[PDB]
This record gives sequence, structure tokens and C-alpha cells, in this order.
Amino acid sequence: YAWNRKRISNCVADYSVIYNFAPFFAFKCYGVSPTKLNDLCFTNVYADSFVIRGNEVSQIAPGQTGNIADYNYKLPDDFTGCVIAWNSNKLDSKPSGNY
Amino acid sequence: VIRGNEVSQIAPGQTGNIADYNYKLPDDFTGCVIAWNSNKLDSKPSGNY
Amino acid sequence: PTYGVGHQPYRVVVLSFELLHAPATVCGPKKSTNLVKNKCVNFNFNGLTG
Repeated sequence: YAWNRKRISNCVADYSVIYNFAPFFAFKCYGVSPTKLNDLCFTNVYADSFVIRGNEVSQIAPGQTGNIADYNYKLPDDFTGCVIAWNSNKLDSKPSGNY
Repeated sequence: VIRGNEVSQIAPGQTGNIADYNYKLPDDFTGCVIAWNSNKLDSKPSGNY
Repeated sequence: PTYGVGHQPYRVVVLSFELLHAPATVCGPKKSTNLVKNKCVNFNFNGLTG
């Protein structure tokens, strides 16, 4: 409900260094190939970050319905870019309860 | 044996590091790809090099 | 073994099948049948059907 937004502009972006920073399963990108990002280039780049649970990972998609997609965070229908998600049970969990 | 970030690179028409410099598949490739986790055999606490 | 799930090692086995016009050598457990001629019938000659 309070996700940050970082403006990224005037940058030489190498997208092969992301795989050495976080241990994710899939580099899920909708409108562009993940490995083709070096050749083509665009104008403005945005970065968002939030922590959700495992049940509502699939709701971060264009044209999706759910609790998060209606009341927390909604994606546009014509979204292009990359969505990166990975499990964080080793950092965001406590034996007394992470509240 | 490859890491978890290069599992999707073993595919026909794929670009990356393993698909470009280590193991390249043909475009008309027929067959099956089998992958499973091996953290109990290929990992060591002192460093499996 | 203390790494994340995205950096764990994975054993990958890739099987390739040579589907060409050469005579077959690798065929599984399916029994053969006595042939029949001069009457129209389904035939499985050389794997190809008709």
C-alpha cells in the first residue's frame, strides 16, 4: 500500500547484472524479451518495490482481479517491461511473527 | 550441471550466456528436456568448485 | 547449500531424437503382427500409417 517509485533516466543500462543480484526463478517480461534489452532502447525507466505473499503473486499482471489488484496495486492493460519476483522467507520471516 | 538462473536458457532460439558460449540448441530441435534440483549432491559448505 | 533457490545447482539432462528417413534402431515395447495383402486395411508399415 506504500510502494516506492524510483525515476531512472539518462543511464547506460546493462541488464545482465540483475541475475547476479537476486536469486529469482524467472525474469518475467511481458512485452519485450529479457535477453534482447541491450540492443533496443527506450525513453523513461521506472522501478517499483513491494513485498507481497505467495498467494497473490499471479495478480501482478495486466487485466487481473484480486485484493491487491483492486485495493493495493493495479497494472495497466498495455503494460510493457519486466516483473521480477522471488521468495524472501529467509529475510522477511520471524519466529515470533513478522508484523 | 547449471545454476538456477540459466534453466530457461536451454531452449531452441534462446540467447544468453549458456545458450551463446556454453551450450547452443538448434532451432528445429525435437526431444525432451529434463531438469531437477541437486542441492543435496552438488553443493558443499566449503565451496563446490 | 546456504544459497537461495535461484542460485541452487540444477542437473539438466537433454535427450535428442534423430527423426530422419534412416531405418529405425530404437523402438519400444510394441509387438509385431503378421502381414496381410490384396485387401484394403490399415497398415503400420515402417511406422508410417495409412
